[PDB]
This record gives sequence, structure tokens and C-alpha cells, in this order.
Amino acid sequence: VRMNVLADALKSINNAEKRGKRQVLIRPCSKVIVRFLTVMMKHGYIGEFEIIDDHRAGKIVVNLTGRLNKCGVISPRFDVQLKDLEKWQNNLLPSRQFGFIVLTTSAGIMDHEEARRKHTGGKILGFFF
Amino acid sequence: GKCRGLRTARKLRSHRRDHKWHDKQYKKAHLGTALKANPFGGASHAKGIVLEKVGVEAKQPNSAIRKCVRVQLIKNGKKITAFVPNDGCLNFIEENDEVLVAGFGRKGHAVGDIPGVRFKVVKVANVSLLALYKGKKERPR
Amino acid sequence: GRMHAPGKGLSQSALPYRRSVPTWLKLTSDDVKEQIYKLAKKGLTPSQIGVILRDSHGVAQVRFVTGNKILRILKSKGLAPDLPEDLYHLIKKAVAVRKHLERNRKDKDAKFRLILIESRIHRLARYYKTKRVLPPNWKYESSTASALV
RNA sequence: AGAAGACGGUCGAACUUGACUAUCUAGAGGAAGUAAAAGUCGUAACAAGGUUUCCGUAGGUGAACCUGCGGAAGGAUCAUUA
RNA sequence: GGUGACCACGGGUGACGGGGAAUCAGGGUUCGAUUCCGGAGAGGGAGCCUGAGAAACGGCUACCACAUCCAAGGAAGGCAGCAGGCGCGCAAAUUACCCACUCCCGACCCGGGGAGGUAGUGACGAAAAAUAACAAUACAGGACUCUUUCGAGGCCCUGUAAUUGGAAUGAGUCCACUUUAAAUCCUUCCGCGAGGAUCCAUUGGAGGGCAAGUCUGGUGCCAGCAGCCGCGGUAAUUCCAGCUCCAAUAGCGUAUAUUAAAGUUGCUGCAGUUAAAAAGCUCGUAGUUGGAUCUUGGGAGCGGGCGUCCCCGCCGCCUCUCGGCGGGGCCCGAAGCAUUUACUUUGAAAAAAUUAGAGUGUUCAAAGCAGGCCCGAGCCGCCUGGAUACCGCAGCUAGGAAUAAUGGAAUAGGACCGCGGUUCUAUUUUGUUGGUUUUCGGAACUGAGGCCAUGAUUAAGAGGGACGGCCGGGGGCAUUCGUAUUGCGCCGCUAGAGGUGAAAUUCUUGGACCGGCGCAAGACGGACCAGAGCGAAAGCAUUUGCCAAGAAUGUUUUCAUUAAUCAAGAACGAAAGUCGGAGGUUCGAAGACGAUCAGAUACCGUCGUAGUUCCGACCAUAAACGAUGCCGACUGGCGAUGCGGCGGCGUUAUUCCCAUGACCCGCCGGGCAGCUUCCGGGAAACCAAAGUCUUUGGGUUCCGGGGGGAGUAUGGUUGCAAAGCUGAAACUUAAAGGAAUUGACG
Ligand SMILES: [Mg+2]
Ligand SMILES: [Mg+2]
Ligand SMILES: [Mg+2]
Ligand SMILES: [Mg+2]
Ligand SMILES: [Mg+2]
Ligand SMILES: [Mg+2]
Ligand SMILES: [Mg+2]
Ligand SMILES: [Mg+2]
Ligand SMILES: [Mg+2]
Ligand SMILES: [Mg+2]
Ligand SMILES: [Mg+2]
Ligand SMILES: [Mg+2]
Ligand SMILES: [Mg+2]
Ligand SMILES: [Mg+2]
Ligand SMILES: [Mg+2]
Ligand SMILES: [Mg+2]
Ligand SMILES: [Mg+2]
Ligand SMILES: [Mg+2]
Ligand SMILES: [Mg+2]
Ligand SMILES: [Mg+2]
Ligand SMILES: [Mg+2]
Ligand SMILES: [Mg+2]
Ligand SMILES: [Mg+2]
Ligand SMILES: [Mg+2]
Ligand SMILES: [Mg+2]
Ligand SMILES: [Mg+2]
Repeated sequence: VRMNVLADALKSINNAEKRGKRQVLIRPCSKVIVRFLTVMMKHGYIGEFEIIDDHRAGKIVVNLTGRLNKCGVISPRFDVQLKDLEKWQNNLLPSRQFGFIVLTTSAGIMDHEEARRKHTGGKILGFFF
Repeated sequence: GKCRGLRTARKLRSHRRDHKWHDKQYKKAHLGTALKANPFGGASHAKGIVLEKVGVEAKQPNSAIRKCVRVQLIKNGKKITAFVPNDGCLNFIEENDEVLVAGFGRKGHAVGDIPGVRFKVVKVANVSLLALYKGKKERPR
Repeated sequence: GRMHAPGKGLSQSALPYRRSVPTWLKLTSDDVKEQIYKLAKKGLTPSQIGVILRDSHGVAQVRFVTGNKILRILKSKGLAPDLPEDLYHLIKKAVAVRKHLERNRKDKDAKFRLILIESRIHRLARYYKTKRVLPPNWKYESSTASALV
């Protein structure tokens, strides 16, 4: 069933941007969704998303742009110990020149660059690039 | 698909464990059989006594007689055919003469022709065929 | 796609944004709790009350009119049933399957619909044991079941 | 003080007979496989393989085999012309 | 009583445990008997003395197991100390010299140490590194310059030769010295010590993988070659030889264990339409996995780029009931404690060697750890090192609270001198000690009040549960009918008919076959019947009744995380098959004959047993097949149809309309299906899904790792038995196979 609500959503916003779809809604919604999408907003990977408030769960509607090649999700949230952060961002991103492993540490949800500035580890969620 | 979860380190380990008794190359190595079966008791070469000289008929596409030796190994008393490599060297080896027999390179496969002959002769009465068939060291007497 | 059947259907109820009462309604939190009250008294299930109250009567949802949901209104006054209405509907059903199985020992079909039903019972039961509405002891028994309805 | 000694008890190698399990092997004679690869008797299969083929089960048969029943198409018909 | 599939218990090991090793894009994989740490045993056990300290083996006591001398009464035996030998063995050193170094025991500066060092053996292995260089010729060439080219000047070159030529050196040998303990070895050097014919480089190759000759001899499917592919049958690029070349090269070969290679064990990270492969189906305990939802925006400042936009310290809470740095504060000392963790970050602790890696003319390097210097040595001495990082998990400490669980108030409770009643008992206090009773301080208990905006998040395009009107060859149990079929009864007429690539056994004037009318028994439910229906899969169709059960839709019905998949364990499971029983309609293994055929113990015929038919037990398998696990998400079209709903625009009917109902036209959910396409997949065939996969991981179940041997043997278990389930190896084997292509033969 709905186990992981990212994988759910991120499939459907990778899986639109292939078709070139202009915008998409994501059915279940969550806090973690919002908080990881707002990360994608900063590096440009999407445009402004506007969350509907069906009284229950939430829907979102994501303005897409052309720019997202793929976003995916590492499904079990392994615990990343900062020394490993490299070994991951080697084998999970296309280059050292862009690509963003979104993860979730002590000091909020954020990309790997921002966990490195603050010097924290924590749990991998996914990656967009 | 695969089990993929996070407290699944065992279902995984124990999965990748048994699905090696379906590997062939480990069930030689880790089972028992091999050490029990190969006259060469896990041992690179072995010494044995030449009990007679036997020509073997090669596998159809290539007709020829191969010129091997029935050996009996010391350590086991297990018998053997070993193809005496290189031309006219069977001529050297006489009966009841102590030979150091090594493998063929296929470790169990019989090589090419020589149907069902894993072993090749190397030494003969502490000499080495390579020295004899070159004519460097003569036959001892 | 359902617990125990292939049919992967969806047909469900669906409420609006709005929750605030819809102004037809007179009654008030009291006169609804006066009425739930008299229906449960007469002998109806917490579902069945919610029913009578909407078709004939007026309340979209009790929950919105009063503070709490029907069961709590019965339970906090002590008109609530012995076991959950939701469960003895399965038990009553089981005992009905039992009966004709006991006359017709050929019905292979009835011998899921029993096994399934039994299993949808046990399954239910063992949260009602962790949510602690049932005491940690009660158990099905075929024999004692027919009585329990 | 005090040796040799003797009654008792305790750990207990050892020896004798059972039990188990492990491992390893002796064996009259019997039946497979493989080799392998050129003998005889057919010709089962692949072409509509001359009998669409195959599964399971059964029964039969010098041998492939054959025949029932239920299947399968991996067919030799994606159709049969209200 | 304790342990157990979070896999105990049992068995095995080519198992003394760590520290590391070689491998290695990241992750592992195997090895670690190996000098450092930890353990054990001295043929095996047991017991012993003695000892602080031992159950001590360079003690002894037996026994067992071994074995020596003998005067035959007796006696002495323990190398898994060092040397050595034997046996085993594919597989491993000298009866060497010594306390000089490091250390230890002693009563001890003084002896001893096979601990240890030093030699010898020593392609276990690692480092460095000769096996020649150079001038001039003779030439053999080729970039400037010169020449139309041929030629030449020549700064450039390089090939072979003459060695023309001397120069240089080491390998050796050996005066001498150092070394050391005495040597040896090394480092130092006198003296001798290079023209190849020497001071002499070999091992495999020379078709390809794979760098290197269809050079030349010989053999001629032999010998032989060839890890695989292969060559060899009279010119072999393949054998044996010759010459030439290539690779590495002082090393180099084959023996096999093992790692990459292996995206062929796949955590990262394989696969399951057909290639090896998804249980027949379903339930289901462990396990794994599980929606959303709860402090924030914002404030105050310092600092980058009147305000706006990045960048920092702040607004862990509570306590102060607790310390104190006659009444104090001030806040640290204590604890509510981080709900209870999981997580993350910082410490501390992590034996050295190894490792990573600071520093360093070991002549470099493996190494070594020193060295450097100051110094003309008058300095009678200075200066610096012996860096650091990692060190899993668990354990310890401290920050953070991103996510994951987990917790707290609901048949009432937190606090609020809120108040009392009951009891308790501590101790200050009555100039001291006892008694009684108090006040008070702290428990415990408990009457009765005040306040607390006093407590339930929502209902999942999750689930569970109620109700509604349909729906459906879903299941059972009754009941009813239909034909044909054979059987018989009767009657009519008459001689052939059935069967067939043709015929006969067969049935028949004892009148068969045919015709008619009657009964019979059992079968099976024709057309209607469909990419139509239902169930789980086996699955499921004459009428009617009854009996439960179910999907779907409908639903501002209720419950509220209850769920998915699931080892283990259950329910059902064509046919065939088996025990019971009932029945014998046809068909029909087996079985009998006729033909056909070279034969047919086959097909094609004619009989007909078990069984197909029923009721009762078992069995538990299919090509049980969509050769597609189940749940969950997403991505395009377009047509149709089953059900339910909804809406509309029709009308036939049907009535005055209606309600309907029957058609039409839409929409909506979930069903069975179709086509179409450069989504995107896909080896290919193909596939709305086999799509979302090097852009690798939504959850989870099963399961394959070349083919056979083999679904065999053996073991276990179930079964009355067929058999079912679990399920090896030796051996052999190079492809077997799959998808598509041309062929070519049906
Ligand atoms: Mg289920
Ligand atoms: Mg096949
Ligand atoms: Mg052993
Ligand atoms: Mg010994
Ligand atoms: Mg000891
Ligand atoms: Mg002892
Ligand atoms: Mg000794
Ligand atoms: Mg050796
Ligand atoms: Mg020594
Ligand atoms: Mg070396
Ligand atoms: Mg030399
Ligand atoms: Mg080659
Ligand atoms: Mg490997
Ligand atoms: Mg790799
Ligand atoms: Mg594979
Ligand atoms: Mg299936
Ligand atoms: Mg009919
Ligand atoms: Mg099972
Ligand atoms: Mg059956
Ligand atoms: Mg039957
Ligand atoms: Mg019977
Ligand atoms: Mg017949
Ligand atoms: Mg099967
Ligand atoms: Mg697939
Ligand atoms: Mg993958
Ligand atoms: Mg295999």
C-alpha cells in the first residue's frame, strides 16, 4: 500500500517531466514532501508549487519547468555518517558539478551541500539532479 | 523482487547464503566431495608408481593414440591415467619407476582430446621429462 | 484492494470542506443527543442511528452537531453494546454460515466464507485486545459463539 | 616426634560389556548412467514427420511406443462470413 | 523451572582466538597454524607432591598408550628447548660459533642462558642493479643547405661491418685495511684482471585470444600438436627440424588454493513471456513492511552584500523543593531528566608492529630511524626528533532534534497555603532527664469544596464494519422438464445393413435393418452461446422452491490505523487414480476378433472389463497456462461491452399521463475484453502494460545460476498405493538453449 509517500510523489514528478507535462498534482501530500520540494525550488529544479488543503491529507500542484532530469528516492532512509556522504554522492549523482542528495538532519531537511556547511550527517531521503 | 527493507539484514544474508549451494564453483570448494574424490588429495602434484603404459584413443574428430601411463599413487593407493606429454617420451618411462604426476590445467576437466585423463607426468626417477626430451640430463642407472 | 477478495473497488462517502452546521437544522447538540439516545434505547446499532438521523431527520453528521461521535455519546452514558457492533456483525454472520454448513456438509464455498469470516473475526479481535475494549481473554469458540449473539 | 602398615571416603586413568551417533571401508550377485562417439530391429520426433503436437494420470506393448480420460497449444485455425 | 525458529538444541570444520594480508573503481572475498597481543598442550588422561606463585612435564605416580640397558634378580624412557635422524611425505636449514649487543635469574658489576646474536644452508619472498660505451672509418640511410633530377656541403643522423682504434670499468683474483668476538660478509684499496672463437642470458612462444614469419628442411589423421578455439590424411603459416623475430627478460617457466576479472551470488547490484525460472489456488502465526496529522511564522541585534536580500549570538523547558560562587538575595550545587529510545554531531578511550603518512644524500630503495648540526675538534659542545589519521560494532561522554517508533488526562485527573476529617511518625522547643499532651515538619490515608476557554485531529481516491436497489451458467440442498439413447412391449411391412482408402467379425426370412405406437433405465443438458456470464483455482449453464454466501456500484451511514505480503501452519483442488458403498445410458484403457501392413502386439474396423453414472472416504498433481506473484504508486490514444450508478434529447410502446419498462444520446465508478502509436520499454518475438532500470533501491512473498547425470540415489515424511512431498554426489560434458535471417525441404 502507500508505504512511502515520497516515492509515490517523486515518481509522479519525475514521470511527468519526461512527458514534458507543464504541471502535476501529487495525491497524498505530506510535510516531508513540502519540505523536500522547497529544497528543489532553490536550486531551480522546479517552479512554485501551490498546496491544496483538502481537509484530510493534502494535494499539491507543482509548476515544473524543463529542468528536472530525474528525482528519485532511497527507500530505506539509511543513516549517512558524513564520511560516507562522499561515497554516496559519488555513486548516486551524475557529476561532482551539480546534483543534490536531499537528506534530513538534526538541523532540518536540506541538500548535501548545506549539511556539509553545517557539518552534520543524517538520513538520506532521495536525490534530484 | 528483493526484500529491500531496513531490518532485513538477515533475510538478505541468509538469502545470499543458501543461494550459493546452487553455485557450481563453490559446491566443489566448500562441500567435501572434491577433497574426498580427487586422487590428488587437495595437493598440487603427487608421486606414484608406473604400473603399465597405455595408449588412449583420442576423441573422434582427431584420430591418434595418446601414450599415457597407469599410475598408482603412494599416499592413497588410488589409480590414474596420466598422459606423458611431448613426443617420444613414453619411450623414456619404463614400468615400476616412480613419477611425479601433476595436473592438466583444467583442474578436473580432461583436456581437449585424451578422453578422461586429468593428469600429466612431469618427473621420472628424479629427472623431469623436460630435461630428458631436451637431452640435458640422461636417464639414471 | 480489499482484505479478502479480488475486487479492487472504491465506493465511499465523502464530506465537504465545510463542517459548521448547515442552518436548516434546528435541534442543537442537545436535541440530537436526546434523539440518538431514544433510538439506541429502542435497540439500534451506532451505524443504524447515524442512518435514521440523516435520511428522515436532519443531521448530516452527528459529530459536527454535537462535540463527539455517536459511540462516545452512547458510551459516556452507558447505552453502548457489550462488544463492538462492528465485530458481532461478523460473529452473527459466522454463526449463520455455521448453521447451514451443519445441515449441508457439501458446500465447499461456505467453507471459505466461514474460514475467511473466522479470520476477519480474529483479526479484528486482536486489536480490540490492544485497544483494550475487550478483556485479554475472550476468544472465539464455535460453541459459545451462537450464544454471544 | 614418629616409619612400615591397615579400616573407611573422593577425583579417578584404566579395563569389561551394552547404547548412540560420526567417519571410513570389505563384499558373492544385480541395475543405471555416462562414455561414445561407426554393431541389429525398427523409425518415436522435427515439414500436415505420414497419427497437430505436448502434461498428468492410468492401463497396455520387442522400442521408439500405443490407447483411454481430463487437459495443452508451445498449431496445422487470432475469421466462417444471419 | 530455563532455551527455541530474532533459528535453540543437535551435527560438522582442511577452526588454537585476536591484532593483520592479497586482493582490490565504491561494496566485498578468502586467508590469517605467520615474530605482536590473548588462549591451550607437552603421546593420553588422571592424580599428585612441591611451591607466592604450578595441577608445573628439561619432577614424579600409575594406568593406559610408547619405547632403552640386563648378570632375567631387576633397571632406567619422554625434542610440540636447540641442533640431528627416521617416517610421513608435492612440500622445508648446520651435531656450526658465541655471550660482544637485549634482557633474565641468582647471594649477583664477576655465571649461565640453543632465551638471544653471529656465521652456514637457503630463485619462501622484496630492493638496487653489470651482461657494455665512445671516436674515427667503411659504409647503410634520413630532416637544413645545394641540386630540374643525377650529384654534392654538411651543421643532423642512425644500420651493419673493419674492430681501426685506443679509453672506461666492473665479475674475478688478491697485496693491504676495517669489521667482528674471531671471523666472515659488507664498505676501503695497493697488484694483476675485455677485442669475442670472449668474462657466452633463457623460457616460452611465433594462426587467434595475444606482441611474433602462407621463411626453409622432415612426416604425412602417424607421430604428434593444441588451457579453449584447432592443426596433421603429400607445397603444415599447427607436427619434428633450420634460420629470423617477440616478451619479458636475470629471471623465467608449469603443478594447483584464491581474487579481480563475476552486472556469472548481484547490500550496493543479477535474473524469473519464450532463454535455467512465479506455489494450482487461497487462508495465516512469527518476520519484514506500513497514510496523513502537533512551534510557528515571526522578534532583537551584530556582520556580508530610508530600506529589501544573504550571513551570526538570542527569545532545553522546570526547579529555586535543593547549595551558597535575625532576613537575605545572588545563582551554582541536586533533580523533574535527556517520556523512552532509535538517529545524528563533539569528547574520552582506544597496546605497539602492521597500515595510511609527517620528518630524514640508506650513495637511491626496500629500508633505517635517526640524524643534524655546532664545531679547524678549543664545542673540550650545540640542536632537533622518534610526526600525525584510522581503529568496526558494543560500551562511555557531550551537543542537535530533521525523520521512526514510543509514551502520557476519558468509569477522572493535574495544579491551585484551595479546605478540611483519620492515622502516622520525625524531630527542633518548653536552665537538663522522664511522663503526658500539644504546636510544627515530613510520609500515608481520606471527607468536602474553588479554578483548569478543563481531555476525543481527522476521516485515507487505506482499511475495516452498517444499510439500499439491482447483479451475476458463483456454492449447496431439494424440485421440474427436454430430447436423444440403448433396452424392452406391442403392430406394419419386408431382406439385406454397419461398417468402411475397399471389405468382414458382426448383425440377420428364428424377419434383422426400417416404419408406427407404447413403456425402461441411466446420460447429458443441444441451438440459443458470444474475446458473452460468474468463482479461487481448480472453477461454474433445462423449470421452480428453499438455504446460506459474494463482488461492484450507491451512500455530508458508523469504527478509526485497525493494514500488505507473509516462513511456520491450514481450506479447497479436472482428469486420471484408490478403498468403501449405489448404478450399468453411451463411450470405453484393458481385453476378443476383421482387416492394413514386409509387421501392427498400432493406427482403420467389430465386440467390451475397469472406469466414465451416483453416494461415502482418500490422493494432491496439469501445457493446473495469461507459460505474466500479491499489494501499491505514476505515464498516451482511440473505439466496443457486462454491472452498478448518475445526467440528458429521443422516441416504440403504454394508458390520460405516469411508474416503468424496452430502444437513443452522454457522463461517472469499478469488470471482462479490442484495436493504435517511434511514451517508454523490450535479445528478440512482443508488451498500456513486459512502461517508470547504470537516470540502479515503494512494500513485500517465492525462486534460477551452462547441460546431463536427475527430479536419479540415499535419507526423512504422508499415503492403504500410484505415488506425494523434501532431495544430493561421482561422472561426464562443450556447448545445450532462446529470439528473430536467409536458405532448403514438407
Ligand atoms: Mg491477504
Ligand atoms: Mg521449450
Ligand atoms: Mg576430519
Ligand atoms: Mg611426540
Ligand atoms: Mg601446563
Ligand atoms: Mg601433566
Ligand atoms: Mg623436551
Ligand atoms: Mg617450499
Ligand atoms: Mg638462534
Ligand atoms: Mg626478487
Ligand atoms: Mg652474463
Ligand atoms: Mg597465439
Ligand atoms: Mg572470483
Ligand atoms: Mg565489479
Ligand atoms: Mg544471470
Ligand atoms: Mg499463477
Ligand atoms: Mg437447453
Ligand atoms: Mg507452506
Ligand atoms: Mg477427480
Ligand atoms: Mg474417478
Ligand atoms: Mg466403486
Ligand atoms: Mg476401436
Ligand atoms: Mg507442479
Ligand atoms: Mg521481467
Ligand atoms: Mg535493479
Ligand atoms: Mg546447473
